[PDB]
Amino acid sequence: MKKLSGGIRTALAQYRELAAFSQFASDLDDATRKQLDHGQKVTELLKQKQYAPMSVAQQSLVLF
Amino acid sequence: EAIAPGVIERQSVDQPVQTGYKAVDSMIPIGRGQRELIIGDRQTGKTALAIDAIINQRDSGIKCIYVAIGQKASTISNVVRKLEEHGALANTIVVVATASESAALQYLAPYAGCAMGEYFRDRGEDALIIYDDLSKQAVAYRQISLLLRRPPGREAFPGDVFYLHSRLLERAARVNAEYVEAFTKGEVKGKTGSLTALPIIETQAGDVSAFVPTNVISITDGQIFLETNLFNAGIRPAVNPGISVSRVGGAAQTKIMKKLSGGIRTALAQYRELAAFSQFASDLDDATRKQLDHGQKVTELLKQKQYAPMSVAQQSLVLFAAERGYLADVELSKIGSFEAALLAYVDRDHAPLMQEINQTGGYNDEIEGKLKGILDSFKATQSW
Amino acid sequence: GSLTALPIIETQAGDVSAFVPTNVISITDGQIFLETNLFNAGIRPAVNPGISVSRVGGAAQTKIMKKLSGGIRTALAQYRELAAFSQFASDLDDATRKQLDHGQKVTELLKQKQYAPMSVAQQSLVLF
Amino acid sequence: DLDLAKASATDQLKKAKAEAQVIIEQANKRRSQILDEAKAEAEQERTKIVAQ
Amino acid sequence: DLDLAKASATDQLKKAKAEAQVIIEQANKRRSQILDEAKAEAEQERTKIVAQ
Amino acid sequence: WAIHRAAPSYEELSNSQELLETGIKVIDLMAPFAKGGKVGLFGGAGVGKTVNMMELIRNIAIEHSGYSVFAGVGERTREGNDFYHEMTDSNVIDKVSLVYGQMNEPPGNRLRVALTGLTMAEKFRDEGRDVLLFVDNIYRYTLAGTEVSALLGRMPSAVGYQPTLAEEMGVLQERITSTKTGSITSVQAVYVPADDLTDPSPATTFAHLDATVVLSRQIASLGIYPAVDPLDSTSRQLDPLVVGQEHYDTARGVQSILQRYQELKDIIAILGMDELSEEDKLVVARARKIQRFLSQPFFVAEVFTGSPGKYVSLKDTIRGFKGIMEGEYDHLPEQAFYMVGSIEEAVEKAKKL
Amino acid sequence: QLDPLVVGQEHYDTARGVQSILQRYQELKDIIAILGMDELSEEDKLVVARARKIQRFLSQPFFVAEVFTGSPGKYVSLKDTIRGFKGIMEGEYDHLPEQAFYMVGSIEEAVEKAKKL
Amino acid sequence: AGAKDIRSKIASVQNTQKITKAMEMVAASKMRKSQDRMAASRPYAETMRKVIGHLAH
Ligand SMILES: Nc1ncnc2c1ncn2[C@@H]1O[C@H](COP(=O)(O)OP(=O)(O)OP(=O)(O)O)[C@@H](O)[C@H]1O
Ligand SMILES: Nc1ncnc2c1ncn2[C@@H]1O[C@H](COP(=O)(O)OP(=O)(O)O)[C@@H](O)[C@H]1O
Ligand SMILES: [Mg+2]
Repeated sequence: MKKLSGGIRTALAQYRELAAFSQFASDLDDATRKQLDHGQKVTELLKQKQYAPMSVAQQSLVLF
Repeated sequence: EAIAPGVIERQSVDQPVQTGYKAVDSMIPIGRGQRELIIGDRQTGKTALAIDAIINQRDSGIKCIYVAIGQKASTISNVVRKLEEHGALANTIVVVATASESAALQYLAPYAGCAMGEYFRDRGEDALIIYDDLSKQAVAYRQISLLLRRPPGREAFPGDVFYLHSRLLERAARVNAEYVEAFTKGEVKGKTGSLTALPIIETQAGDVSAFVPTNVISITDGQIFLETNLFNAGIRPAVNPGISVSRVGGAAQTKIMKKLSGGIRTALAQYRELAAFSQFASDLDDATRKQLDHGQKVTELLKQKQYAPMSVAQQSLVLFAAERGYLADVELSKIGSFEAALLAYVDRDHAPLMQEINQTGGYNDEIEGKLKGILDSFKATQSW
Repeated sequence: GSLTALPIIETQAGDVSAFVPTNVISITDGQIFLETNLFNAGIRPAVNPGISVSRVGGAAQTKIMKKLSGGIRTALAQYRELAAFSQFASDLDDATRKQLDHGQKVTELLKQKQYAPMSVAQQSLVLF
Repeated sequence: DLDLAKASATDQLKKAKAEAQVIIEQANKRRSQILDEAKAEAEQERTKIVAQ
Repeated sequence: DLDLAKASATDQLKKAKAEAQVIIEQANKRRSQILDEAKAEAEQERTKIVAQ
Repeated sequence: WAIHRAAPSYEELSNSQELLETGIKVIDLMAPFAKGGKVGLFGGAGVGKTVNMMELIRNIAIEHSGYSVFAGVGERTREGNDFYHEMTDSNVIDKVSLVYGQMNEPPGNRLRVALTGLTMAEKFRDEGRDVLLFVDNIYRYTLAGTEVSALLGRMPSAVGYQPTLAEEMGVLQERITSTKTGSITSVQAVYVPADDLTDPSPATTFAHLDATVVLSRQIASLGIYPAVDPLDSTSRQLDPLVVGQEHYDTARGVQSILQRYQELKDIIAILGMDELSEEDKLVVARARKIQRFLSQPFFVAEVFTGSPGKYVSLKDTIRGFKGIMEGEYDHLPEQAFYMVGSIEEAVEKAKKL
Repeated sequence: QLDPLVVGQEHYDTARGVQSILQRYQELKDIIAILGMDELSEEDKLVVARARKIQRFLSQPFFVAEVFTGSPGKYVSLKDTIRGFKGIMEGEYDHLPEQAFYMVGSIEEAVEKAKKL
Repeated sequence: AGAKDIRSKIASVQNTQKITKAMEMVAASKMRKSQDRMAASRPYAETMRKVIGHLAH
């Protein structure tokens, strides 16, 4: 998990830095559109239902 | 200081109290025994709207009381001179505590006025009482309270600033005939007394969500909210529909007025909000176009001059002309003229029908037909 | 006899409307407002035109300076907003290009080393 | 066609010349009514002033 | 020619509308100018009787 | 006389409502004064407040038979000294009585100086005169009472003020009224804290002000003196029922003209002049003339303008503005109106131009 | 009590979808205020129109409020309301003017009111 | 809320107002230039249409 979470931190960091443009997404260059669309997806990935705990293997698998 | 009549001694407010203004008599009816907050910012016409209701009872048998708390002496002298100019003074009590007087006279004045009104209420008669500023009563009570080192609350007002207005406004009540009998030792049979209150509140910068304004909105049975943007735009009385309500609803209106009025007020609220988006552009643009034209002519029709009261008959037939078409052709520039002519014509010819609608609630298909006939007659043969 | 006073006040984040600052601005005859954005951007002394003023003004200024310094203050007050417009507008009208480059020359002229005071002769000559 | 244009001419002037006067007459009629109201009210308020 | 006749007709009606507006305007101005003089004279009469 | 006194009783007040002819065009048109009312003066600095005050003093001494009193509540000593001089060298010093309690004074002096000025103005009233009372800053009369109340240890109230704020303000503002014998008019400089018209002190003061004239740096920059802003100056005397219909609608006319011009001029600033419509060009050409005609030469300003000072009666201002707005005088240039006086002098200035 | 277990998956999902849409509409309210509605992406202009339709469909006439509005009250069963909101969200009523939804009991009454405008 | 957050938001809205006030002026100047470039384009088509008309019909 220490290995895998390093990339999640930076994906969400760049996404939070670019978020301002999410409202003007059509104007953006595709070189950043990929960063924004990867950020939105890693953000949609961290959603989870109540009383549904994941063992460390499943969390690591999904973050991979 | 007295405690208002209990829950069993009340009676539901039924009868109407007619102001002179189409706006409030149509959208915001006031019944005998109701309490109706007049709230707004400074210099928007509150005192005007209140003394125009006082003047209108000149002949309807409702004694009237006007208490001025914290006002300038010049304003009070002027208002007394107007009450005398229109003959109403012989029917009103004026209880005055000017801006110079002690904080203990300002704070105790409205209770004196209510004690003077309860005299009529308890004898089976009708009264109307106006508290010129229950915002300045709150300030004088805050002074008296802080001088006694009492821990203050929000906005430095004391804890019981709600109870102050509560035990006051809860006296404006309507009482059943048994209370009037038992009180008056049986001298008065079958009558029901009532005391109608119109407290006036002043709000800073139109902020309808401060402490004291909200307390009084939570104590009274409605509010007439006078907006400054409308008042500066020449719309007077600047009644803002969508924020002003009468929690006794139509039960307090005459049958004819209740019918012609209907949802007119929510209709104007819809029109006024639609104007917000239609300011730029709109689609569905014939139904929204006729909607806009109707609402606009209606607002141009609801404005009214100071000191010009008009009986329920005139308001009624003008609302008739407003609702049964009859106004699409005449321009925004002529609405005024349409009304002036209409009323002069009906005063000339159909004096009996006015004498009838003023004597009763007066609604029937017969009277609807009479009105339609007058409407087409004036509309075609009279040229205004 | 006379006694002039230069009281110094410190403000948080450049907020002038604090309590003590807005009292002392209401007591004195003027203020020299030192702007942090000009200071850290190398403009020193960071005197801010427009928001700084002297309410006795030219009445106390020496005649040569009064004559040679009439336009400077309002010229810079306008140039510093024209330079704020300039970022979003390239392809500027030559009419405004002249004004911008002149304002820039003068703004570069008024900065000064920390301990090199100038006599009225030198200041008037440079402003000439 | 010369016959028809003359007939139309005569008829159109027939309409316009008179209708100008009928509208001006409506104007004058409403003027009279409005002045009746004006004088009546300017008299009636004397009552309020004298009672004052 | 027909069309010249048509234009003269519409011009007559335009003039009639202008004159209707002008005459009713003057009639309302007269309403106000009469009522104001009546108001001021009745009020000075009040003042005289009161001083008496 | 003792400075602590009771306001005029209910049946001493004047049973009428007159107006005060200041003699200035802008004020008499856009913000008329009631005789015995309160007037706030919300201008800032460098706009001419002191010379406006001196012109009011001069006119109310000459063209009426009234005196004046100036109470210097809580302001810089420098301004007091240079006001004393600016008045001594214009011959109006013999027409005003000065009482000064300035920033360098203990709180009690700044508190009671306003009552001293007022109780001299009342003596002048009892002689039957119409008097004018200037207060140098009512906000400092509020703040001195706050300081004193804190010294006495009384509990604080709304936003740091004394609990008796409204009563302290009322027992002052309720003594300057028009009595059956005379009247005290008052022109009071008001300072709004933190640019907030809701703060308890401005909110308590505005309950008493009848008129309000706000001076503007802009209107001075264009060169028009006095520098009153016609769109922000207000008066609750502007009603047909008090001032008449012709004055009311003339003032509302010029107001609408100027407030349209204020945005036609921005449309010009962005799109250039000839983008306008021809109707709008006429609007601009009349608005510039009206805007020029609101200037006036004072008897006090001769030392700057050289032109002789003028006192313009109200009738003449109403005539001039009806004419300029009714399309008359469109045939003479806007500089024929500037700093002129009556319109019957604007025609004469255009004759020789 | 708003849990999948207690109220069923369909009810829970409709409620959460309504919340999501209304919140997404809240987030746009300031850009709409400054720059006008024409700057919103076509995907985000659909969100706004459905959000407003939902805002209006939550209104209902009450039997105790006839005294105010005159209109007769309505009683709407749960089965009948989760269906209407599923419809409005899924888009099956995405051709109907907003005012078709103001003060109506059930979606049927809205499609019926649209005939009268 | 709290004085500081609201003052920060006020500062940011004033900044937005500056940005839009600048974009308006830029767009106005570009509009003038882009309709000069529009006026310049007519003659070629205006004469080519005459030639084509004469030849065609
Ligand atoms: N219906 C109306 N038409 C035209 N003018 C009106 C109307 N109602 C009020 N006004 C004008 O508004 C002015 C102020 O109104 P009014 O004094 O009643 O408001 P207010 O709230 O009592 O003021 P304050 O709060 O200072 O007492 C009045 O002088 C009156 O001329
Ligand atoms: N009516 C006027 N005519 C000519 N100049 C004027 C007039 N009113 C003001 N000014 C000018 O405006 C300037 C402002 O001066 P001053 O009144 O001392 O400032 P403040 O009014 O802020 O105290 C003065 O120098 C004066 O020359
Ligand atoms: Mg009032």
